[PDB]
Amino acid sequence: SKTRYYLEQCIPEMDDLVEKGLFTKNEVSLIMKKRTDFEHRLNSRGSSINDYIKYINYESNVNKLRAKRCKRILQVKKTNSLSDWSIQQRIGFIYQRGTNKFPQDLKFW
Amino acid sequence: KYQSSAVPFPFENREQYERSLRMPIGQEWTSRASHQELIKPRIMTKPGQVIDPLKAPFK
Amino acid sequence: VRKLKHHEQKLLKKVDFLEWKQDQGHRDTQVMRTYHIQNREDYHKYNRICGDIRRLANKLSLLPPTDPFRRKHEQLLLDKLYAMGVLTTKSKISDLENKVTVSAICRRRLPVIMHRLKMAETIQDAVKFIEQGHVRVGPNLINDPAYLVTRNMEDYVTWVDNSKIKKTLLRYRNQIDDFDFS
Amino acid sequence: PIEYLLFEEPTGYAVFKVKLQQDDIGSRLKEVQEQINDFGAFTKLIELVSFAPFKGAAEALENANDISEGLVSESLKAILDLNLPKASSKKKNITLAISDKNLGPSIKEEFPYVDCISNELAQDLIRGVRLHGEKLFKGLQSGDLERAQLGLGHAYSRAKVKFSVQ
Amino acid sequence: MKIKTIKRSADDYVPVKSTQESQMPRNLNPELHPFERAREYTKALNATKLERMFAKPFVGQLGYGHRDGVYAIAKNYGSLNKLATGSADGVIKYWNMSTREEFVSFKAHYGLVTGLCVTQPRFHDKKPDLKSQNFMLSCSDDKTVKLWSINVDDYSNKNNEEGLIRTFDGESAFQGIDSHRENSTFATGGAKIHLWDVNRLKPVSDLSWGADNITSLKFNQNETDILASTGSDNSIVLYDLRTNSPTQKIVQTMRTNAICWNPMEAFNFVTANEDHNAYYYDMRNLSRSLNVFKDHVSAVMDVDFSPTGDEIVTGSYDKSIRIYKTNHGHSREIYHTKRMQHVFQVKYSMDSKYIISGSDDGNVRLWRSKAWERSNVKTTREKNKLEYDEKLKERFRHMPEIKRISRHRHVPQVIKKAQEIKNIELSSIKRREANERRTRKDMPYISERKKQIVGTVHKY
Amino acid sequence: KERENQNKFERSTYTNNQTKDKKLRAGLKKIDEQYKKAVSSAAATDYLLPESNGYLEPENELEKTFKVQQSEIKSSVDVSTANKALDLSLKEFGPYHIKYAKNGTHLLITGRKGHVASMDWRKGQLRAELFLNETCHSATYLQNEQYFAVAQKKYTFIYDHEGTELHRLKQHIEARHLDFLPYHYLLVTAGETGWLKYHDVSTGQLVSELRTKAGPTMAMAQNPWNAVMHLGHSNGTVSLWSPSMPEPLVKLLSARGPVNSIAIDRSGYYMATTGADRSMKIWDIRNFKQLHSVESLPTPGTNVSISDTGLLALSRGPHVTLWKDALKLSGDSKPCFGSMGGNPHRNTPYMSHLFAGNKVENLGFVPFEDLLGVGHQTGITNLIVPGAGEANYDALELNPFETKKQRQEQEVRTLLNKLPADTITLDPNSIGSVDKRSSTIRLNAKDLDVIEEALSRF
RNA sequence: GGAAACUCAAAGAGUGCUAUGCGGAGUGCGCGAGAGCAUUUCCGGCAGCAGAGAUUUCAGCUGU
Repeated sequence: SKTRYYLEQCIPEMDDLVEKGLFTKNEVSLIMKKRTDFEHRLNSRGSSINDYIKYINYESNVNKLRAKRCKRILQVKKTNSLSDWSIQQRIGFIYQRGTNKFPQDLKFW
Repeated sequence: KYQSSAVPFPFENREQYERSLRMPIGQEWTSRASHQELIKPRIMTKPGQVIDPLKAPFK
Repeated sequence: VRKLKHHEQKLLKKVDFLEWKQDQGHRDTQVMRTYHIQNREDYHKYNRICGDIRRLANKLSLLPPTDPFRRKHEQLLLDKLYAMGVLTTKSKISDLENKVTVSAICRRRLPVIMHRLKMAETIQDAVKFIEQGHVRVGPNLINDPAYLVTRNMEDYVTWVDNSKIKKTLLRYRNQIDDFDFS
Repeated sequence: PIEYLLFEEPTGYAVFKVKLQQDDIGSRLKEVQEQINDFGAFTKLIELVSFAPFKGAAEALENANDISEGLVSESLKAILDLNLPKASSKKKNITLAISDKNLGPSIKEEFPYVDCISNELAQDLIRGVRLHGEKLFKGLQSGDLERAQLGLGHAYSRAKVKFSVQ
Repeated sequence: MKIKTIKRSADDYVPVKSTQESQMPRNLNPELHPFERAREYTKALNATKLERMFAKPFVGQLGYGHRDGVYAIAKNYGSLNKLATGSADGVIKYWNMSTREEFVSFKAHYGLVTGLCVTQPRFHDKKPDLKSQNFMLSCSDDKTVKLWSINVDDYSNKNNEEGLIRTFDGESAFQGIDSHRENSTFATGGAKIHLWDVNRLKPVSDLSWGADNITSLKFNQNETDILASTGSDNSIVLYDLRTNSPTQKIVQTMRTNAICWNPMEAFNFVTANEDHNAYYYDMRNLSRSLNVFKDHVSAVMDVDFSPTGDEIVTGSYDKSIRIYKTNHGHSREIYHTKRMQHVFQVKYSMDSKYIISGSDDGNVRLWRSKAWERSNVKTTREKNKLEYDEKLKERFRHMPEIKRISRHRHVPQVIKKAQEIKNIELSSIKRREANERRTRKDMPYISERKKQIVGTVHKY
Repeated sequence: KERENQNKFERSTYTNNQTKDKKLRAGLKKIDEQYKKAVSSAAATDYLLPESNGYLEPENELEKTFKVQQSEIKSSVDVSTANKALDLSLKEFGPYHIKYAKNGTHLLITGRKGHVASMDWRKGQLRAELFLNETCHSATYLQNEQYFAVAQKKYTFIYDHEGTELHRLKQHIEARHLDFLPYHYLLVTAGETGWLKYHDVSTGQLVSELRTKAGPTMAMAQNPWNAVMHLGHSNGTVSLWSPSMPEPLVKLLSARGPVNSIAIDRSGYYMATTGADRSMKIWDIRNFKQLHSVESLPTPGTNVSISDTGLLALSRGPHVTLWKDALKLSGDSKPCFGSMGGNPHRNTPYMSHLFAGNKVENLGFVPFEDLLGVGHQTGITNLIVPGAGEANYDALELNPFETKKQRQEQEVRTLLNKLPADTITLDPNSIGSVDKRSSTIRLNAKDLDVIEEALSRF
């Protein structure tokens, strides 16, 4: 199961994002829950581009909430941590996975 | 017949041997990323191409 | 349990969940299906007796060939096993190891001699009848199928009267007399 | 060293990149000749990277004629110089895997920076990709191959035999 | 008062639709997973049992074999699936190893063929087309060296000059060949070692020390100007072609059959000599043969490295080849079959996967190197499992029943008898040496690696 | 890199309280460097485990945790768990011994008269329901729901999934307590005869006919971490045993009189025992030190069971009393019955439940839920105990959503990786060691009267 | 005693299914380049200017 490999690829950014005070563990476990479900639906069998689209949409929304709580709690534009590039680089990674798995639809392209 | 007879060659006494054997490497007791990075052989060849004798440095 | 692959079958040959070594080929199960034995442990309370008489015949053969205690007790045991009908002939003492079987001491049971003299037609039906209480040996009725018979009582195995199977077979032959109430 | 191969289909040309090389010495082994029958282990060898369909069925018949006479046609020229990387002087000559030694020298003349391989290994993974076929493309085409080669077969037969219309 | 329990919720754990895969939620607690050591020990037992039941190393021979017996084999060092093979009736062939048959064959010389290699020549009057045809060459007993073409069919750039593009002639016999892998200069061992290129029909240099023949020789794979040879003075002689001179000689006890350099270390080679062990020598300090691979019973006829540089292969005069790790000194694995006999030339294919063994009964055979692995592409769960229990066998290697299983092979009983009586006489020599060491004042300890050296010119 | 559960994730070694070889030095520094990396990246998983354990708390100063009604928590908990708290009422057959599977998936009930039923309890699924006429003392599952062994009047029988019998054991000439060592595939039996005997149930072999030399075996209990079986005889002796050596490994003397029950913590680190002296003891096991000893509980403790989160369960005849935080090493964590004048340094019990009139013959927790199945005279009851379960089960070994195909594959995987019957050891990390003899440092064959002085010389 | 199912349990075979791995730059090398080397070299800061782009985003300057 390579879904476990992706799911514990995404741990260190949320580790640093929790140890600096912007999320707490009681909700990063919730976003980890939904991320687990998304990764399973993604690299399961009989998957679909709409699953990729909703994963992209959810990760963009948690990126925007990350920036919102960054400028609200820490009152800075960024905290120069690992997270700030990580979340959009894994958005691009989702995009790359979806183009390799489904090069048909020009909408996702 | 389960504990070994002497201390094997690269080590020198039993604290060396047990400090080698102290961490299980299975995917049960260790994570998947630490699994797949803990286990990979020293050589690793690509399956179907001729291996050149190395000519480094200053090409 | 999974009809294992070739390498798994090679890596474990001695596994068998169904049939172990100490089942002895499931002979207790096989002969109790053969003779329709109701309860458990009946095979082994027969096999204890079979081992007991070969132990006693062993000790009697060990005793020397001249003394009357040995010769009287061996002809006495041979006649007792003939009178219980476990044997069929008053044969040699070698048949007390070749011929005594748990199958034979089962073969003198009530439903199997009932099927043997064609009272029922299968031993399951015989246990049906004598569990419903239709048969008797001599005067007294038999309710349990564990009553094995003697050599004497293979002749008075007959149903009770007002047994409606007796009534239906007599009315089949239309020798149904009804003054004798059956 | 087989980096690309070119597969010619009734609907159009396809060019595949080769991710992993097949083994060269044990190529007559059971466990290697069964991985070109397993699809999920044939796709560990071959990735689809381009597919130019024929525009019209007249061009389909024209390309079939040009391949049968071993010539290079212009759509084939287009897909080859789109996909194949230009090399340096003589170091690392790029390599196609085509299906015939008569198509060999013609595209060698059209592309002097390209080398053509048609050996047992090339025909091996060619017949692997022919066997699996339309499952490689994952729908990236406009055409069904059996009916397409039905029409192309009657066309090519008719044009070869000069069957009259009146 | 606040009460909450588990909320198992039956949706994250069993999928909502009947195709997507369920979670395997997972807690890496040592409290959860009870027996670490016993469980992975038994996995190591199962892995050693599985390799002992999957060790099926013989691939197949190639062609119908030779006529008299393979005495020379040369892989080509720039392509994978072809090698040249010459047998001592005179017949040399160019085998393609994919389809397992020859491209062409020839009756090359009258007597034996004693050496052959492959070449990427450079004439000064031609672009030498090394892709549509392929050149080998061979020196033999009838005082001739012949540089030979082969119309190979691997590329299809073209559409004829099959055999014997030129002949060299020598006044004495010849025994060995190898080629400087640049500038088309090759070198022959005969009654005296000659260096010549393919452009002129005379020896460009004599190179010998004195009057002793040169039984074999081999160029280097890197620092290609340097080369080694072995003469019937029981001697190793290194030559450097920049200074155009021999440069050192050691004499050992028994005669060195065949050299092979290292592809990776580039200044370590392996000599195979007639005492029943191969010697991983350095070059810069030729007084201590820095490894001795011991476990044979007869003369070790040739050897070469794997191209990965850490696993070498010896083939010997007893009817068995065996493959050694570099840093052990004992047999990793023994290959033998009943039909192979007096195996003379064993070489290692250029992808470190196959072992080509040319015997004396004619046949040349293929073997796998790792005798339990297989040669197909593997899904990553199989790759992770095989690599996992490979590492696991490696760390539980010293348990005293994993060791007996992973050490158990089946040798032919000739080799079994010879190995055990070699053991009892070696124990006897050790005991009598112990008695003399108990009494006598100064019988100094000599290392096992320094034992076989009987001399060295240029002491420092 | 902090990883607060590193103290949970470390693996200690046989130590001394620096070399000269450079290659050996760099090998060792790479080895313990990757050890630290593997420990840190293994303890970086608690972000990835799905849900936390349940709990309760007073969150006031008036009400307590133990005087909380099952009706109240069944009202305040969700519908699924409130529906899972089943209460079977079976009257005509005897007291009902309770054995769940290793996961929470099935349930085996045995009436002492004749009645054994293997059933799924989450969904109502009859798997095997049989009345065999003779008495059945206790029973258990073997490796799945597919096989269960019942200890009948004398002969121990094992049974298929649908109720057919498969083996009448000619040995195990009687039985009172069965258990199953699951990684070893060993069915272990003990009883009225002084014979602890082990049975390799895969190949159908016997393994050990161990003579106890201590009369009958009043209660046995498996240590789930080193797989030694702890028998508790009539002497008060709790002797713990391995099939490899006949002499009992370690003879604890826990209680006085007979020992009524033993229960081992799932970390292998604590042992709770009740005797007929009205006494309960908590034991360290890895150091063999009596932790603390509740003397004179007001009635003989019938059974003890410890959950998967260290949660003590004591059955006082008609009572069920559960202590949280009772398996520490302090003096606070001694389980008591009263906070004397409201003393905040006592373990007033976590929950308590008094039954009607029925003696509870065995507790037993449910593995991956927050509820314990207690078996009494007139049937079975599940009790909602909110902190009594590992929420984060590991699905690589045992799975409460396991289907048929993965059930077959998981059992054949354990059947290949069955540990042999010899490596049952007092500590599980003594297999890759060296011998205690054949000393540690290796040696590489290089080091293996004046008149008397006048009357010397003669 | 024969027959309905979404009655369940257990095995087997076939068909499928992908089964599926610090950063922009700038700075000198590597034969128009990135496939590596190496970083204070400015930045991933602040407001405004005015050119744009659908309130929030980019393009070049002042101080910083």
